[PDB]
Amino acid sequence: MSCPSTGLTEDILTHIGNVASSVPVENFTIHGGLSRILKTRGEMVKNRTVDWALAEYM
Amino acid sequence: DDPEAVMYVCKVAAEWRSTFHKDVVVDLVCYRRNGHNEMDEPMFTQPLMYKQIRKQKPVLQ
Repeated sequence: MSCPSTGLTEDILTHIGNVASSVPVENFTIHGGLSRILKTRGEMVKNRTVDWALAEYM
Repeated sequence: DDPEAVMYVCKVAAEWRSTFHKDVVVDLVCYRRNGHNEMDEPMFTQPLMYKQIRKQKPVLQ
């Protein structure tokens, strides 16, 4: 028995991060405090770094 | 939100327990003015309930 490597190619990770750091429906209004959280998620995603919340999405 | 009925219900329950020696339940329907914790944000999940809450007077007034 053996286990394949669990890594992923980079473009999949970038696509997941970009979707996770935004609101993908039109006409939807969100709280300010939540807007800062999503913006910080994008901050990390563009720098190629993940916090604990982003790893669960990925 | 009407204290003068709360007092009567509590009095009646106290009399029932002495007269019949059974259990009795009193339900106080109210609301939660702040979030679950003092340092908490309740608008993330219940926006319209708390929009309605911050337009309502306290009972003491």
